[PDB]
Amino acid sequence: SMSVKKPKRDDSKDLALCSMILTEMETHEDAWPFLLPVNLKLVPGYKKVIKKPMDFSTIREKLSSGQYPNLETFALDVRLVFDNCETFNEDDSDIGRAGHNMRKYFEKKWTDTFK
Ligand SMILES: CNC(=O)c1scc2c1OCCO2
Repeated sequence: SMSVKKPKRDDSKDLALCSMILTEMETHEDAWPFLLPVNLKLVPGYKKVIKKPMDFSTIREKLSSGQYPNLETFALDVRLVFDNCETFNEDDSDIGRAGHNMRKYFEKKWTDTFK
């Protein structure tokens, strides 16, 4: 509360570390369904069903232009990519399995870097 704070955490490397995690995500061989925004003109139902589309290129653009105020907002956008994937794809599908793999890959890098 006012004048009552936990010891200050060094957050100066957070931007660089999220950038590194994102690069690792982008170069994973199962990243291909998440690299670019889903084409809303060529994929029927996607625009109506998925209220908040998200992809790795949009996260990269947001990160590089100072649009993430903190760690949690970056993590929420990464998780949104995989939550969207789960909403639109059967678990028993290549993209469905890609999403599960990429979420596990992210969460391990997230805990190891910041916990
Ligand atoms: C995360 N990606 C997806 O949910 C979907 S839905 C239809 C697609 C596609 O990604 C690749 C191309 O076509």
